[PDB]
Amino acid sequence: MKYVIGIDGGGSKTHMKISTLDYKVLLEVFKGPSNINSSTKEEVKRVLQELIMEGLGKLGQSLEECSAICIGTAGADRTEDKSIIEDMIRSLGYMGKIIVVNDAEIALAGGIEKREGIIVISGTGSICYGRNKEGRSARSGGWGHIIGDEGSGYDIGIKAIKAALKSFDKRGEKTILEGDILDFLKLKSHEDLINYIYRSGVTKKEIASLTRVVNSAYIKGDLVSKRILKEAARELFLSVKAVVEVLSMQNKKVVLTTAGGVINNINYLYDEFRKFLNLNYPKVKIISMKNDSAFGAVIIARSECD
Ligand SMILES: CC(=O)N[C@@H]1[C@@H](O[C@H](C)C(=O)O)[C@H](O)[C@@H](CO)O[C@H]1O
Repeated sequence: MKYVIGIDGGGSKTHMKISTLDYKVLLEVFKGPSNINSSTKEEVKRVLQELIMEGLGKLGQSLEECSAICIGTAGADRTEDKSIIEDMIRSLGYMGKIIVVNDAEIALAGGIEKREGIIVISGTGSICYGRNKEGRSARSGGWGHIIGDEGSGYDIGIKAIKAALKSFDKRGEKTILEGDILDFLKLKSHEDLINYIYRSGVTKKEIASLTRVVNSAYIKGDLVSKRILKEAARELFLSVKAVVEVLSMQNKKVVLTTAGGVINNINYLYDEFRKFLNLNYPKVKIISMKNDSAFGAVIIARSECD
């Protein structure tokens, strides 16, 4: 009757799996993404509570037989932030073990099924996290949508808008993004981007969705869009180079995987990223994720149980 909960607090959705102790996933639940750096504490708490309560309703059991909860979330990697998320879950009256980690850590667990390896996330945000054979971890990037997230979908979306505006106002190279962005957002004029960006409650996910427009334009031969994708791939490579160097893995066999809708969806960006790794770190073996991040959280939670 015992079970564990794994929660992926990702940049695109919050995703929960409830699993037996023999790794049979009984059910899953999806809610909107919720990050303490882009939502209020009260709003993040409400998302997490609704997520868990919905799953418990489908399960037909309370938290009493839940042996462990692992949440890997964007936005809460610092010691005080982990306490903030832990308190949100304790607010449900949960009495068991709570493991708070970052979203890269659960992507590593789910993707590689081991403690050692490197993960790059590029979805709404971006980060690189790794752990070497010595068990030491490092991260680069991951500084959020204002002071970081280079090479993320949010960054690509902002850069697409800026390129469209420079095309329109004559500061930059002509690009079909000029009109394609307006068409995607159903806006008549570039002036309408002001109300859209500053006065409509636009979300990070909505901005990141413009990556689709950049990919479509690249496939139509647009040179500015190709450059945006190439530069994003380079930023993601730099995040790997930093972690590899910090962890002393420049000359060592390492397994690397990738998570998020930017790095995993765009053929050209993925290929450029892989080309950088294959040339500079040929002993890095690149694989696809064996399981999703929510299952990685299940692994972390269940592994702490007898
Ligand atoms: C400040 C912030 O929100 N950074 C988040 C990252 O969170 C890290 C763990 C952190 O909080 O330091 C997250 O890994 C990446 C990928 O999803 O997206 C960034 O936007």
